[PDB]
Amino acid sequence: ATDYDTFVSERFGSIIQAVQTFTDSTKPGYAFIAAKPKSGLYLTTVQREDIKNYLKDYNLAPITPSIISPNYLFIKTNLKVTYALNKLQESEQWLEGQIIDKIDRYYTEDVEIFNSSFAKSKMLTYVDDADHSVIGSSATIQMVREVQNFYKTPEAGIKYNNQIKDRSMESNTFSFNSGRKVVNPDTGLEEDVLYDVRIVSTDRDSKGIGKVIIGPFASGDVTENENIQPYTGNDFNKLANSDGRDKYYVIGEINYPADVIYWNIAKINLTSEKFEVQTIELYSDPTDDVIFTRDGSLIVFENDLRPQYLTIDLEPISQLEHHH
Amino acid sequence: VTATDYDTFVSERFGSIIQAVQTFTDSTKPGYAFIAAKPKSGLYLTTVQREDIKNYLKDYNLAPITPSIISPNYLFIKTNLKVTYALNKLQESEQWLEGQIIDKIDRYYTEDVEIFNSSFAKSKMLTYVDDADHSVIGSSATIQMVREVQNFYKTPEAGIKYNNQIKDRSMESNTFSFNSGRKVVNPDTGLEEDVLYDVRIVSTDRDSKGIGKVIIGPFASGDVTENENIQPYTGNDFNKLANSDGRDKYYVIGEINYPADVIYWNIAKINLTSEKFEVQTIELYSDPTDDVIFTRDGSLIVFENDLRPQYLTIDLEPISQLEHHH
Amino acid sequence: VTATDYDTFVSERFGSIIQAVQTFTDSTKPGYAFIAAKPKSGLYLTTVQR
Repeated sequence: ATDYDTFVSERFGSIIQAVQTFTDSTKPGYAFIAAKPKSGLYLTTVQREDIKNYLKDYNLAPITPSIISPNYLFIKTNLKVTYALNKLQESEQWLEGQIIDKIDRYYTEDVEIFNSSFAKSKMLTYVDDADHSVIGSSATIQMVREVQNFYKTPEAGIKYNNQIKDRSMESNTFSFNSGRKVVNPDTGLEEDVLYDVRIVSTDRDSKGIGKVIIGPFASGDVTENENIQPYTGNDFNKLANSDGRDKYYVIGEINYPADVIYWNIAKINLTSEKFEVQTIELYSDPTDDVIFTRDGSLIVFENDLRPQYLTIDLEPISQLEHHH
Repeated sequence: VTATDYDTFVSERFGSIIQAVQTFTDSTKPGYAFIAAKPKSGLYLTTVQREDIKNYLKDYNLAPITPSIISPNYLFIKTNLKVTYALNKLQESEQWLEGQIIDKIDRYYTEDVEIFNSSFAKSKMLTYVDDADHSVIGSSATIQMVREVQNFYKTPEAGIKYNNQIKDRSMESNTFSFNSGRKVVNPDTGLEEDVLYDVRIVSTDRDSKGIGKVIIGPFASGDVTENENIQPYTGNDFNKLANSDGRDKYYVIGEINYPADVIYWNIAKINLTSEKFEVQTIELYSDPTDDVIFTRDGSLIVFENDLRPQYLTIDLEPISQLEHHH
Repeated sequence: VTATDYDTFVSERFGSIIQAVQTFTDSTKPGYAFIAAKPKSGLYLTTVQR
């Protein structure tokens, strides 16, 4: 870690706020250094080529350390703060600002650091701490791993470094392109029907394993031969429809206890071409309210840039027959 | 007159073995001036029944209204704490550690919460819990409000309230034994008196006006006599308990007004005599919608772990160290 | 307020032809503050009625 990270952390301390090295058991030979810009999220490919070009500075001929951006774990927070009407001078809009700062001040200080961790109980005491009028808060978290490629998990897998619950793992939705014509003079003569779809996990087996299955289809546009046939279990979360779509299929699988997640859309004869996205986001409920980082993973609150991962509900109180 | 004037009156003539006073008057009970009194040490003033609450009676000035020196209507917090710490950061035992967090959970209560018209917040106390070591990483909790009920048979004339809002089905008591008149045998033993099963009081989802039933069960088909009035509660709509004895027929005996925050029941509404029940006092648990619990009139949120240990479970969890290498 | 405060009030502004004062309030007769007054000499204060 610090053996080489620190140096770098000297010649570049004006940008990078977090640097640590690690190996991949598997990508033998390769040493990577994750670095987080103090100034946001991803170092720029120019900022990256400069930093790599101090590798020559310190003479090493062997292929030498790949710099790269950190594997972020995000907390989708659903915050609720109840406050006293009397004791609150400015706008609700102000108050939010006042606390959404506190959250960040906790993250920067105690969390946004390698192998340091997020404790929901701590940041809530930060929230409480934001005004002299913030009587008490509560909070509900999710974990977000932002997936680089939707089509197949890495060679190795995707892991949260944390225990999730059953059926918990679920990506967002991405358009699948069937291939049929719609024949609609509204928008010409042909739209190419494309219905949303997601990738969810099902319940632990006898032995700790689930199945990573993929959202609703219309019989025809997925070819089934004995082997590859519709999944049947109802041990997962189906999604809102308006269409006659209820045929989910099975790729990869979740090892709940070892938290590893592998899937590969290929397991059903569907080329990347068929989906109009390239990136997705995987969510899942933690088991605990204390969540952890490990090799090159970093937990981070970047809220003016990932605002979708915080929501604040306030509850103004006076006196009082009622706060819900 | 004036409750405030009275509160003082006692924060003087007794201001010795008394910590706090709430002089409130109940709108259901005219001409009666009620005086809540915290013992400053324990829970009940003359649990010996007056020894004390009679001495204060013996303080008279003016008015046609009469004092009724009572002990405070206590709100309890059944906390299921789940603190987690770092194996290495810890030098003394889990045993010494518990005795360290509850030292804080107490510090919070007795400074901010254990007061009249004062309140409790889970988030705020879990800050105090977290603040007991160099680690101690974080903490979880799962709380319920508890109201201790003397005479399980029936609530007061005017119902019992929490001074807080609870959730649908949230309200449920601990279990108690109901002596069915009947008799059975096993294991070579004999009649074994009268068959007993564990029975209890639960609330149902609120109807379209904010109002569910307060029901009691299960039973046998059974040990309760059904009338035009007395009939098994009609439908699923709440929390049933383990029929390790197979039973299930519950009966309506009151209702919760969720908005008004009032709960009334009377076991006499079916026809069971208190004789058919082992108990006298029971516990009434509900879980709030409140991220803040409010005390109020004669109500008081207190934390007495020593004398009320049952209302706190701490499950610790040790954690492996991270990086020790550099 | 306070009957005691009132008793004085009169053991001053009148403390001349008055011997004693009892300011009590009757629980049957609200909003009325009653002032007993011994004439210090006879029986009735203004038996002449006021």
